[PDB]
Amino acid sequence: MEKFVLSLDEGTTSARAIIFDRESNIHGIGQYEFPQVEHNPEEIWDAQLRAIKDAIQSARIEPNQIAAIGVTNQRETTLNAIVWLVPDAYFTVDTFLIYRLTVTDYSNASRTMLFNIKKLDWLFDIVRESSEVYGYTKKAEIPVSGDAGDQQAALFGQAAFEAGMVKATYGTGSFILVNTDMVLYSDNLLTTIAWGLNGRVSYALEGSIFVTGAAVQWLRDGIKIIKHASETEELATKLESNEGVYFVPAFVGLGAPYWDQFARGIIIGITRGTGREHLARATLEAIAYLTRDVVDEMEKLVQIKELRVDGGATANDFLMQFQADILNRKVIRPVVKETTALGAAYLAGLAVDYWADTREIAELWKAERIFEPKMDEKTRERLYKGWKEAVKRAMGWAKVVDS
Amino acid sequence: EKFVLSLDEGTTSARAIIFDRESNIHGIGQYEFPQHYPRPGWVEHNPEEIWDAQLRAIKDAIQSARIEPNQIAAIGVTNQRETTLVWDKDGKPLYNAIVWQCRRTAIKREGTMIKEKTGLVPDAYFSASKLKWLLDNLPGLREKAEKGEVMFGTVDTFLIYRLTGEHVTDYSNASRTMLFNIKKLDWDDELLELFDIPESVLPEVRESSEVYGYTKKELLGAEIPVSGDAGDQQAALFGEAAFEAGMVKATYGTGSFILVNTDEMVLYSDNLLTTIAWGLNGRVSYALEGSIFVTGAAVQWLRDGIKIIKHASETEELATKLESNEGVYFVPAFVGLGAPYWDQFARGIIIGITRGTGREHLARATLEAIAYLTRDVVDEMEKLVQIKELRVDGGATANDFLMQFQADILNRKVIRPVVKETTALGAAYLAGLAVDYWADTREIAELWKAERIFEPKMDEKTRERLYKGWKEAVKRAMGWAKVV
Repeated sequence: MEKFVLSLDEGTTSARAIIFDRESNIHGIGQYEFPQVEHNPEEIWDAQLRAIKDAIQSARIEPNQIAAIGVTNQRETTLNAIVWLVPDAYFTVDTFLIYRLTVTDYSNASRTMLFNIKKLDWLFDIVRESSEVYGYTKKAEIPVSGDAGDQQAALFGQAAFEAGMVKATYGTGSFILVNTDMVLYSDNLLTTIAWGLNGRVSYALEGSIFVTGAAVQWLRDGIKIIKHASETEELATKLESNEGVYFVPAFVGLGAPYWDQFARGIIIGITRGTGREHLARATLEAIAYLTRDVVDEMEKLVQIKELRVDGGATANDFLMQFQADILNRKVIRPVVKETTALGAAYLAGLAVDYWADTREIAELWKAERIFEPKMDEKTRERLYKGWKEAVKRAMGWAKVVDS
Repeated sequence: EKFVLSLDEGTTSARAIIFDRESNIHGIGQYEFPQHYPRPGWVEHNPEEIWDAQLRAIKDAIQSARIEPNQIAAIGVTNQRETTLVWDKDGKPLYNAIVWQCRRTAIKREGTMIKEKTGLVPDAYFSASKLKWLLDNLPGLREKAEKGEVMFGTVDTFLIYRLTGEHVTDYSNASRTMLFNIKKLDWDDELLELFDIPESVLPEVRESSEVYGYTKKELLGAEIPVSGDAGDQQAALFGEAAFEAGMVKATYGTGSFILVNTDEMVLYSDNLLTTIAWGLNGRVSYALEGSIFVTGAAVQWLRDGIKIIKHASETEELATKLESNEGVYFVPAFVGLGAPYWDQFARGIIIGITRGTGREHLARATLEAIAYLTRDVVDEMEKLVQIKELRVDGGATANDFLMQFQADILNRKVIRPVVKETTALGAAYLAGLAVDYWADTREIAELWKAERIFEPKMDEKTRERLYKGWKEAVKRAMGWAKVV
């Protein structure tokens, strides 16, 4: 009898459910967003449930055809519920789901700031593996078997299984994680648990960026020089270089490694010939430059094999090709775009031997496109030098003015 | 009823205006003429189309004024400056004309002798090297010169010769040739050695207001006195009634020219040009002159580059939807910074951007940029002469937001004249005065009409804060062309 894996991606603004098969093909999708920092666990559970059978409905299956359930989630969010380690109020939803279904795992618990990253056990005055059968459901009798934080699930769904394999999620901002196998530490990066599978525990670095895609949104809705994000691709490829124009979208400051919450946005190199193409291209290059800022801070600790990417902006071929160029690393775009749910379904599937082991997953994993660096050493260092100067000239600008 | 006829021979167009004693415009003729760019970076005019443009601009002023030629009491003349012309002994251009923009010449350290003698920092801007080029590279020139069949003149000299037979220039145009000692009020013997200039081609230097000669009846229908002559920026300072020390004329256009009257004081700045304003009734008034390559062109870049406006005028209502610049600045250093920074490697920068930055922010930052860049020049002038007020001309002075912000950031009145063609108006005033069409400059000032007066409305704290942001953004624009 053909069986499938249900996967739940409980996100910040939207709750999703995806039914996968052994090939990582999707068979059914349900998706419902919910009103917004506080979430009402009712409307979240309610939307997360409507999604589930909407997924079972469109996949044309019996509930007893569901071999396992994986869950993944917006991390940190604490249970209305308060919405999302160096300290922050930044620092779960899976448990709220899993027990309305029956616990957290090392990855999700490592974002509590109440869990020891090195001791793997629990001042502030107030935990299983990512792949194991926590409980069962009760109506058909389906087992809950996967749980990880959404970023960590995505890293897993990207099959970034060995050290130095980096997952960059491109969105309004960016989340970049690298697998370190090695509990490593940086002042500029986070240290967290990738996952814990088969009695082992993998560690992950993580850098974040507030404004990446939001700079393209600004091109479209701030100064309205484009109507669609995808238009930046044909504008940037009109040019054979940025021709001196750089754009540092520091709308709310520089993050790591510069750390300056008073930087502001700068466009520099403007001459009478700078047009929409220069601004389009500079905005994409910037997205690639800020990503290099995170990945370089990772190359001081782990060696960086390659970049696996997800998020809507990975549809942009100029951005991906420039991304590889500036990294001198391969940029790998997966067939499956829902890497977060796919990673949770991988975790739950492995618990019931739906997949034999992770290297079968690795063997089965398909890239849609591989972007190979085409850019010499001198060009790469010049461009990134131009970018380093532009960043400098953006610094502390909100010291100067009374905004 | 009599009138004054004013010829404003601009670099791309040739105007002609008939004025009455109250400076009303009774007729106007304007005709562009072709720009000739042979080699790259080279600009050139055929003096015969200039002349034909002018000639028909003239008769299209008389047509529209519907006056007889004999009703023209006097003719004044003003012109794009520096642009160099050579003709034979009966008006025929033996070459073309080498425009003030032409980079042919494009010495300095061997140099400062030029500066004190002429007011001008050495540059291909000025007439000298263009005259040196004409003699050094035309078959027959130099040879036709040392046995004088050739007449040099700037554009006024050319038009004056063609109207009257006489071969003359005024102090202010002369002060732009770079061959003229502005303190001695004479062609400077040394300067003509440094450029192998044979004396025999030079015009006689005369005052800016004085009958130079009369016109042939066959040319215009009467024998009219030609009696005013200044360079065009000086003429517009006169046309603005800037008759007292410290009155400033800012011409807003693609770039800006700013001139302050320092009358009888000859003042010197590292950051400004020293030039002659005019010579009138035996008194020479002097000036300080700053200029800016890119001001209006930054608005054009909004329209043609990133295309966030359709017309320059839209920049006003976009800019006024905001009650401040909210930290957004735009330094439109497209081809570097000038005074007081002098960085040919600066490049344009927009800074302060956030998620909420809109078209309004960019439009306002561009208009402020024009005001700030203007304050940069004016503050260099204020070092050498106290600054009374700003009189403004050029198309962009129709931007009420720009004009008001300009008054606020300078803490000075900004005065917009009713007559927009201040360049032509001034050459009318100069010529009118030589025939007592007006009694004196006091009467002219009595009659002078302002369309609107912008009074400063910004306290000192705000002025210095907003200028301080401007200064901090200028810094972050410097040297960019060498990083890339």
